[PDB]
Amino acid sequence: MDKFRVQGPTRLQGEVTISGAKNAALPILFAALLAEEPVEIQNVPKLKDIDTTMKLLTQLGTKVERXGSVWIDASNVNNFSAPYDLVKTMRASIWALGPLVARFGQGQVSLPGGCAIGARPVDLHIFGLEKLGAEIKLEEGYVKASVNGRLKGAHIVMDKVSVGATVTIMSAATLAEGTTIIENAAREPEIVDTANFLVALGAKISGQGTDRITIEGVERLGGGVYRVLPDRIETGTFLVAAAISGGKIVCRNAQPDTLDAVLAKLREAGADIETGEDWISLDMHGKRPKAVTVRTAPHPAFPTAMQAQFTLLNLVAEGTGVITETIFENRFMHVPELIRMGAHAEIESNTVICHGVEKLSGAQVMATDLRASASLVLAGCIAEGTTVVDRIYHIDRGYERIEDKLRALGANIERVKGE
Amino acid sequence: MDKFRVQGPTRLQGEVTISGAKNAALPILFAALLAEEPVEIQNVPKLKDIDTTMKLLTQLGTKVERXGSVWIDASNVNNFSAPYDLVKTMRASIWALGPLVARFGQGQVSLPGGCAIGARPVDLHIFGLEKLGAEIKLEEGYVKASVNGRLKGAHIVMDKVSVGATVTIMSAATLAEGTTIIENAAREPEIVDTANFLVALGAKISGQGTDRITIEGVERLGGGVYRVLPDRIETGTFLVAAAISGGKIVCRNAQPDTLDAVLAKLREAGADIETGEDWISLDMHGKRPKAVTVRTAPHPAFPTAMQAQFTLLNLVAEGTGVITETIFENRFMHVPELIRMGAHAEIESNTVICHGVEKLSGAQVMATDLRASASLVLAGCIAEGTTVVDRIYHIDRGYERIEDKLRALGANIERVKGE
Amino acid sequence: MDKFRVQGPTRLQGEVTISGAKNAALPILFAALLAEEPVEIQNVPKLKDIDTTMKLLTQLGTKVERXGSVWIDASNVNNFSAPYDLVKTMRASIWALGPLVARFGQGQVSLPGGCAIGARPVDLHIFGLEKLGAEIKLEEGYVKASVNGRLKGAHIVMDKVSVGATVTIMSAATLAEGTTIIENAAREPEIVDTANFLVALGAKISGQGTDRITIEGVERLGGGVYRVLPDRIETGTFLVAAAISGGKIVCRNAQPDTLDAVLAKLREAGADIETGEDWISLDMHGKRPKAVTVRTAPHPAFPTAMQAQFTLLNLVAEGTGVITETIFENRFMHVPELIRMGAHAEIESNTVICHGVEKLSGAQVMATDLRASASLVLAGCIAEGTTVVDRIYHIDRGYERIEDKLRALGANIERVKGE
Amino acid sequence: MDKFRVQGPTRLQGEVTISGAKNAALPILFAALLAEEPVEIQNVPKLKDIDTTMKLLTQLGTKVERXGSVWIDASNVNNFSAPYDLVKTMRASIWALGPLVARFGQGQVSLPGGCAIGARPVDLHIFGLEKLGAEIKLEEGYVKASVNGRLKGAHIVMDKVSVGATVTIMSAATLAEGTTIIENAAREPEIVDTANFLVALGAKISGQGTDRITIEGVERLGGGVYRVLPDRIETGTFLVAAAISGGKIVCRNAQPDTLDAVLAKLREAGADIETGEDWISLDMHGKRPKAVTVRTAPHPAFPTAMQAQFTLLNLVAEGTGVITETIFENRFMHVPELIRMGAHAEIESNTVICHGVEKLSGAQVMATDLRASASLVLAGCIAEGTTVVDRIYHIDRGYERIEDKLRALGANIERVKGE
Ligand SMILES: CC(=O)N[C@H]1[C@@H](OP(=O)(O)OP(=O)(O)OC[C@H]2O[C@@H](n3ccc(=O)[nH]c3=O)[C@H](O)[C@@H]2O)O[C@H](CO)[C@@H](O)[C@@H]1O[C@@](C)(OP(=O)(O)O)C(=O)O
Ligand SMILES: CC(=O)N[C@H]1[C@@H](OP(=O)(O)OP(=O)(O)OC[C@H]2O[C@@H](n3ccc(=O)[nH]c3=O)[C@H](O)[C@@H]2O)O[C@H](CO)[C@@H](O)[C@@H]1O[C@@](C)(OP(=O)(O)O)C(=O)O
Ligand SMILES: CC(=O)N[C@H]1[C@@H](OP(=O)(O)OP(=O)(O)OC[C@H]2O[C@@H](n3ccc(=O)[nH]c3=O)[C@H](O)[C@@H]2O)O[C@H](CO)[C@@H](O)[C@@H]1O[C@@](C)(OP(=O)(O)O)C(=O)O
Ligand SMILES: CC(=O)N[C@H]1[C@@H](OP(=O)(O)OP(=O)(O)OC[C@H]2O[C@@H](n3ccc(=O)[nH]c3=O)[C@H](O)[C@@H]2O)O[C@H](CO)[C@@H](O)[C@@H]1O[C@@](C)(OP(=O)(O)O)C(=O)O
Repeated sequence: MDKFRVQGPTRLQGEVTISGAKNAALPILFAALLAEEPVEIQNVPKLKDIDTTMKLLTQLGTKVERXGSVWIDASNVNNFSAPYDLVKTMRASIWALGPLVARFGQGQVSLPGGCAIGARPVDLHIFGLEKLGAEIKLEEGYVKASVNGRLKGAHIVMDKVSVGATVTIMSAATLAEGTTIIENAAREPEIVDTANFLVALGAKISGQGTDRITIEGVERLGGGVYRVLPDRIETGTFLVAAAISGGKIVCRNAQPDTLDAVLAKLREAGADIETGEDWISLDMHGKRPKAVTVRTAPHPAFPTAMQAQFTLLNLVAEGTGVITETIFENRFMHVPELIRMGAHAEIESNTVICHGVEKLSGAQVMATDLRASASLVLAGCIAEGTTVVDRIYHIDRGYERIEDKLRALGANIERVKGE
Repeated sequence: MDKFRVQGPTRLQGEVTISGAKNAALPILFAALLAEEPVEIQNVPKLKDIDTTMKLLTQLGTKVERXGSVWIDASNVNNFSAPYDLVKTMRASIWALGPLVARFGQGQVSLPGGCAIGARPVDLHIFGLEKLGAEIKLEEGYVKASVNGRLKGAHIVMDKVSVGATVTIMSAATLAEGTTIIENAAREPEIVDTANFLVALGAKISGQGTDRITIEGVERLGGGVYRVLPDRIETGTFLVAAAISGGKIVCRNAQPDTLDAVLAKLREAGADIETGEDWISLDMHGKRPKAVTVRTAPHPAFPTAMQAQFTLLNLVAEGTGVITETIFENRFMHVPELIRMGAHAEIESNTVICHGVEKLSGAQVMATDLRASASLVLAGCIAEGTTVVDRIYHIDRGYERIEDKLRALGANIERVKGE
Repeated sequence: MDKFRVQGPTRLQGEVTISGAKNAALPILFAALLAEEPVEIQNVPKLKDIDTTMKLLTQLGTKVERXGSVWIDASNVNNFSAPYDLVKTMRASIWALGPLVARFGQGQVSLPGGCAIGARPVDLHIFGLEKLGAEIKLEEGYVKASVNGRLKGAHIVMDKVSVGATVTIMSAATLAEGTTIIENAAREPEIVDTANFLVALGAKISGQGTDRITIEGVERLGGGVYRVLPDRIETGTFLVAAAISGGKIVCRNAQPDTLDAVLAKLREAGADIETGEDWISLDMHGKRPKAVTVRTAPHPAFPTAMQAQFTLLNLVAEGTGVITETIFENRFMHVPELIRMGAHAEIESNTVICHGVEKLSGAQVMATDLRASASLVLAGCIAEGTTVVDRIYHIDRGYERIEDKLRALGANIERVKGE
Repeated sequence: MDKFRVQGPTRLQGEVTISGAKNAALPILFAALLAEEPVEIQNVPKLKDIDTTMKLLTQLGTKVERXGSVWIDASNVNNFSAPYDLVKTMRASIWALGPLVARFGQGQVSLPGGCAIGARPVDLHIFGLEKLGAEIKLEEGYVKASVNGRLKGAHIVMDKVSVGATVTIMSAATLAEGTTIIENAAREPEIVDTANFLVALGAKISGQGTDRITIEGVERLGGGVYRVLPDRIETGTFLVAAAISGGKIVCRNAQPDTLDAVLAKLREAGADIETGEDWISLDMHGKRPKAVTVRTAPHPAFPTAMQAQFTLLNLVAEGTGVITETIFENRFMHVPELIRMGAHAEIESNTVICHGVEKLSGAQVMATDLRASASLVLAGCIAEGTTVVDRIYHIDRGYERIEDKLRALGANIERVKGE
């Protein structure tokens, strides 16, 4: 069981180059199941989830190869089932159902169980496919979908904003007969990126980025080359790294317009931020951050994927900061761990009352999820002494070589064998 | 204390002509404070709040008068205060602060206290004006704002979706120096309508209806003629009137695209719905409605202003319906009253578990707010016997002659004076 | 519409004599319906609710007259109904159902609608009576109960702690055939007081004050004399009065053991508290209070009836105080009003985040409920300037001559007419 | 990674003998640290947590051994620290802090991190010890407590009901100087059992089982023999096993008075229940259960440790059942798993809306916690087909030979080796 041994305090500063967005690469890779011709997806980060996705695609009869890019050849797809033992390691595989049924008239994915940060039901995904004409049946833990011929475009109103469901529906609609309209669609940058990828394959889509997406089905999708956009969460994570350590940092290969909420909040915390066409710089000028108030919500509001990181910022900030999480029912698992490091906070329903302290104390903590693990690692960087973050495998799911990037910023970190 | 005596059951059917939107007319009337030339706002409903708004405007030195239209002449505004005894009757008067400060460099509105359905703080309004350069201070219960010279355009990220705050900021920005960008802006139809009104006066706005509104300030705004859009909540209310009484109805002067969520939910309840360019028809074919699940959220999702009405629908529907309110913390006040009429339901935090029953029994109930009062009146229409809805004054705030429109649909309703 | 005009700031200090408990007198007065012989209830406060109760009792055919005591002669009862017009002004009228059905085999009370602080359903009351053998129906807004012969003792497990329901069931069981056991009964001091009153009339009860109350029915109850215990909420209100004004006070005719939670919290806020057999003294030594964290819950925990008052204390305390209300869904109505006076707070679900300030500014505020009104009046006493609390009629419901008592403590207060 | 392979459907019926209470054995075992003479604790279940507790005790310099009983000789404790690697596997080890500091004037336990069902802070434990005079510092992830001489008795008001904190304080107080009074103490049967155990060692305690526990310290505690009471949760689990499979069962070595709430709810579901001095029988008469409504709360109300099991009951019951969890913020982890087996439900905040179905379908599910694992195993027993419950190690933490006991009731179950 790998772990990270971090020695602090160390001011994090310097430069870092942002990798491709994990949450854009994943939906785009599954969307590739729709491509009949050759496809090359560029700037794909090297993450555990990308490996799992490739393993799943390959089992479906896809030809997959990667490096900076991931080359996909769907053409000859002969299997249409996502095994239980595979989706249990990555629920994002639910995104295979849509393309499979839309292109091959059938598909079955193991119904994902609960996740650490929430139950994360997938009802809207199913509701959407059903509205497009698919017939779904649940048996042996497998959501089995089928349709006689092509799906039919439909006017679908989402009764809850879902990034995942928007992707599933939008993807399946590209090969549908007629026009589909998604009301109250998710506006996340990844949705826009997935949309443009589909359009590159020949799909006809408009409205991506707004709460109404219109898709006009076509007979088939070809192939092509598409470069994934920068990972805004990785970017926000490193900007926070500097903000909490009094450092200064410049993120290269960034996309500023995808972080208005985060940048605004960082400025409220006292950061000196400047942006360029493809870079963001943050300088704390050696100052301790000012406590801020946050409320997660669908894009363009403050993203829930940044909440754990900002919880940390508040826990070492000047004043009382309050964070309210409205997307996932169980995303405060990092709090009890940071408290072990000396933080002071109380959880009341879905909001954490933070009472910032001068300095944290190194201690043995346990990563519970992707963003929490990154938060605990950053905590170790600025804490006084040695911190051991157990279960860092979580971090390998969404951060490409974070160990190296952090070290290059002045961190004293070492990955060490488990047990 | 006026009351409504309703005798049922009576199947509501026929036609109704929708009046101008209450929530478009209000923000537009206050926006008129920016106009230097004469203004004519058409299709303005005759509601108690419109009277109060006119009173307030006149009290600021505006020349106001009305019929179907409301004619405004704010060329010589010579007062900049919205008195307590006035805003205590209509919290929407907070919308005067923005235009006053943007055009005259000053303004003071009584800080509104709590409302029945929620505390409804106005912090985002103030936060927005402050970001535009205004200096605000609260003294003696009055929110006093000032700015030397014009306001300056700014990039403002709304850490909460607010219809009111979006209106305040967007309105004040039209006369600001530079460009303003509102991130995570409210996308309600009224916002779009208010934006187009401002544009008609000469303002430069784009993005209305999306989560990013861009305003480029100008030196001054002129005058003109603008027709308010159809009231989608009145429309939804009457469509529900038919859906719960097994009737059929056609709403004239309607705007279908503003009700996707509502129409989708009505179909789920079993309604046969047809739409035209400016009309909507619903036929229940004498059927009892099927219970539905609702989750209120910012537009284009299911509107909280229709929640009470749908609570009623579920309470007389076949099955167990669940309604989750996410906009206002206390908007279930109608529930205890309907229970007096024989309804069955339990309130768990912010959601009501409904157990539909065949029929309701007439009884004495009390209106607690605008939408609840309309719900109780509809309940009386389909309940068995005589229902008395006390304090219907609430209904006069947002429904233009609902008594007449309902009667024309077959309702047995009478307005009883003094208690 | 009476109002209170308060001039501040003024230290509140001196002495006050606590009146009889409003919430002990009420259930005991209704319990008297069980008495076949004369009954004298001593130390009954002069409150609006006591008048309404006497009005209701008299209209049931009871002979009632009062001063310090309330003399009851329920030997004859010619009416077994509590009218809408009457219960709509006091939901506590529901307590008449139990005794009426237990002694006369029948009874009906108008089903109370919603209340300001919560829906306050009365299901457990009905559930309890039904378990004792009563048959209950809801027709035309009235809950009609009946039983052929006596009620039969039963083992009732309350699946929720309810003061009201415990009183209803315990009272009705005294005339039941057999033994009744109430599991998870409310342990409030008033329950104990009501129990001892019944025992004085000849009833056989044990366990009052614990979560298991055992009642052994008897054929009939006689009469007697019983003195109501001190009102712990009035006591807590005056102790808070001193704590927030840096003053000192001694409450006479108090019962310390009924306020462990409150006294503990006041000490946490920095109060110097001393207690005697029947008195409590609190001295702030001119100190500003320290913010505290509160979580309302059934007795002996912190009482929800003290919550509004402690919200005030936190709002003028040094630090960030957090209050969580778990008894009533909407009991933060005082918050928006105090904010008008300069307080700083945010409401997140069922908890208020308070940010204490040095001084409050006088302003026009509106009482929304009993405890809130008292809170707004105390606010006016310590605020800078003139405060006008509209609708103080609310305060007359549960505070006997609060004006006089506050004045005797140094308050500058006066009641004025004119809505 | 051990798993359970279950073949269904199978009616569970017959008899089972209840083991000693896990949650009474644990606090009593730690309480033994106070004993200067050898102690024999009888009827101790063979659970993983008992092993861990013995490991910890031994590691403190205690002589421990077991079979049906666990023999303890803590006469020579020479070590006072609970290590991270140990408490991370069982947070209940926090109960070592109290006795250690009360008897040896010092003690340090690793601050437990978050748990699956909730953050489970331990603040009240620390607050209590501090009130008794201990000085508590937090360093390196270790809560370190110390006191010069003996602790002093104090009047402690628990501003929240906590089983664990009540045990910690009550245990430490036995060796304190003076009298301690715990206000708003937990009333759980285990508290009563732990109290009587301490009294057996010579401690002076009264009030256990009520809101107020009074402890009068003594110089030292001796030794003795104490038999742990029956495990009410195990009992409830098997009663539910019968109730959901139409079977009949008799639990031997049971203690009925500890399950009033559960038995009442089972009757509401339609069970025919009879009780004896030390046994409980439940017969469903082949009847499918009726949906019920539950709201967890402190004893004697419906226990949260039975919530998962009752969620299952509702999911296969006739009707819509609603369960509201008020003790732990994340105890619905079994829901998503049961949904994989065909169950239908929605989670809204802290309550689950259940829509019972005829029969469940076997599938691969994952145990997430102790009670959830038992629920998934019972689900497998009544589901159609083969169910595989992964991670059943969870079940070994609180159920002694559940495999054997279930088999003896007609279950087709088998523990297949890792993987
Ligand atoms: C793969 C991917 O796109 N993941 C990201 C994606 O995930 P997801 O698609 O599940 O989001 P959704 O918008 O659909 O869910 C939002 C809310 O909607 C509910 N929901 C979702 C679908 C549905 O059918 N029904 C439903 O009720 C959720 O249970 C939740 O309460 O959107 C989230 C919100 O912006 C990110 O927070 C997440 O990232 C994380 C946690 O990734 P993870 O899944 O890998 O763990 C992250 O990296 O931070
Ligand atoms: C005047 C008018 O336009 N009113 C409509 C308008 O009202 P409002 O501007 O207050 O909505 P907001 O979007 O700003 O509020 C939404 C949420 O944001 C909070 N909020 C709002 C402003 C702020 O500074 N801070 C803040 O925390 C609210 O307290 C709430 O929790 O938008 C609501 C949502 O779509 C309608 O539900 C409402 O209609 C009602 C209730 O009208 P009412 O105000 O007249 O009573 C209705 O007719 O149903
Ligand atoms: C008359 C009297 O004894 N009133 C006091 C009494 O009132 P009540 O009996 O209604 O309390 P309950 O214990 O029954 O209510 C507690 C919780 O239980 C719910 N509840 C109650 C009864 C029931 O059948 N079902 C049910 O679901 C409530 O709706 C609430 O969510 O107990 C409350 C809690 O300690 C006091 O807060 C209240 O006092 C106030 C507000 O008086 P009020 O009734 O006059 O307005 C107060 O003076 O502060
Ligand atoms: C070891 C043991 O006695 N465990 C049982 C024991 O556990 P615990 O001591 O933690 O209960 P508490 O009463 O103290 O906690 C109740 C509530 O109080 C909070 N709490 C607790 C202590 C504190 O200092 N502060 C605080 O805020 C909790 O975080 C929770 O929100 O009481 C619970 C309630 O009756 C059982 O539900 C639990 O059983 C479970 C989950 O066992 P577990 O601890 O092994 O996981 C079970 O079902 O077996």
